[PDB]
Amino acid sequence: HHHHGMASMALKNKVQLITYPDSLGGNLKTLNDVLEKYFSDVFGGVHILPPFPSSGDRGFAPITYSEIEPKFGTWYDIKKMAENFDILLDLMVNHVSRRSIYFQDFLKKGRKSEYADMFITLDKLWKDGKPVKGDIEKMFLRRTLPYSTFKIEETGEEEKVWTTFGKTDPSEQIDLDVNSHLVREFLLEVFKTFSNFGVKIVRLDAVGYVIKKIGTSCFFVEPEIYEFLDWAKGQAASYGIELLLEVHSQFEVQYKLAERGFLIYDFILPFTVLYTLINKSNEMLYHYLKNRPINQFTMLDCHDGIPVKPDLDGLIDTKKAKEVVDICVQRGANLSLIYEDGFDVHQINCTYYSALNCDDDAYLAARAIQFFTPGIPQVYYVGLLAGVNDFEAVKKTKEGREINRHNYGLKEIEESVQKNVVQRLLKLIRFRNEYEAFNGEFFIEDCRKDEIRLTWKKDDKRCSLFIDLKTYKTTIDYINENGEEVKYLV
Repeated sequence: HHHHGMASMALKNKVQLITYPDSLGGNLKTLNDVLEKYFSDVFGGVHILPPFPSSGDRGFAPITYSEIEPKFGTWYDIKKMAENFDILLDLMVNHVSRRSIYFQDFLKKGRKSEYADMFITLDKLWKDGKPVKGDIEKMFLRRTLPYSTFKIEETGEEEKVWTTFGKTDPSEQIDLDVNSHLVREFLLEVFKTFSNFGVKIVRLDAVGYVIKKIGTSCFFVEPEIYEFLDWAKGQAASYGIELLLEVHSQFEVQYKLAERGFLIYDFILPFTVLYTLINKSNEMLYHYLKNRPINQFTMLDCHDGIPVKPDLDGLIDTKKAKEVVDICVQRGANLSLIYEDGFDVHQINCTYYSALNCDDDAYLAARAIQFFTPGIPQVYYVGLLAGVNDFEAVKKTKEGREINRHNYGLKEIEESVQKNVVQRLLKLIRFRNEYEAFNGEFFIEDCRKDEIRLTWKKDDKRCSLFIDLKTYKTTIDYINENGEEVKYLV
């Protein structure tokens, strides 16, 4: 029922960092050093993108969760960080590396492997294990074919298993059968491992894909998906873990998840803030702020691109979606597509600072809007350092999403944090962490279309954001410790 289990939910309301384990100095030890040097009271939590040994997709093809990738560090590095920050880690509920012991044993022994049932051999979907084109055509495909062919060593036979994702063929990412008792035991063991080292929040990667059903899109298949979500939520709670679901879908799916008591990502705000600032109009933002669940993790940038379709379906027309997309692409962006007909832009791959034309004032305005929006605010490491599009990584790797995944060395971090725009952002972050009003009541204030006025109130504390969208001048009027109203020019 409504907001099930949320009576006990009380998350720390402080800004969090999103980073790769190696993108701030090269490993978890340099990450910890950088956090201690510059950011101890800047972040209340850290989402470390997948730090387990992985065979592809920069961490999202995990081989095992029982150790941290040794290039990055050890589980004790995570435990030490958890002493100072809330740690958020990924659970790849949908797939595991083909190089895991589970799948390599299966490729050796075929059906006599004790792990065979962990994987979606095609006989679980079709009587004879033969794919049917008409059925595939109904599916939401994320690669040309949603399966891969492997050779069973002991029999020499060819076997197909489901692989939703994978840039190589065969894919490195083998889908898990979440109906298998063996998979549920496997996932439970990861929760236990995570909990053992202090992890408090777990992101369910690609959770929308876990239910396969012939005749459906195989994306967020109801009601089956909710049986898995309910199971996973209760087991995670047994180990002290809250689940954060990652679902790129139409807003009705996200809203129903929140209505049913699941934490979600705010995948509408990133585009909404871009549109607000590019067009100097608060109308879309105000409509969204008045009609959205508040128990969301907010972001501008993350490790993926800025969502467009399906996340904004029914909320913006193609004209305005294309306006913002085209402007971002003129500013260096590349696009991830749904994959010939219609508007098919899935995400805008672009640093958020570059998307705003490197306009410091507009970028600080964007973060102020984010931090004044109800929800737990997350700052991606590239945006923390006001990073611009990494064209070298795009040209060298031919991977568009690497535009927003630059790896910073220590010396480059030392230089970047001294930039005026970064120092302004750090001051704003600390204000959002320190000022008590953000833990109180939220009010959307009347104002002109080219203004933004948002207020938080708690006890004698109150802070009121004002943005002039004509100039992007961003001011916060707040009550200081002596009860005096003070003006903070962001």
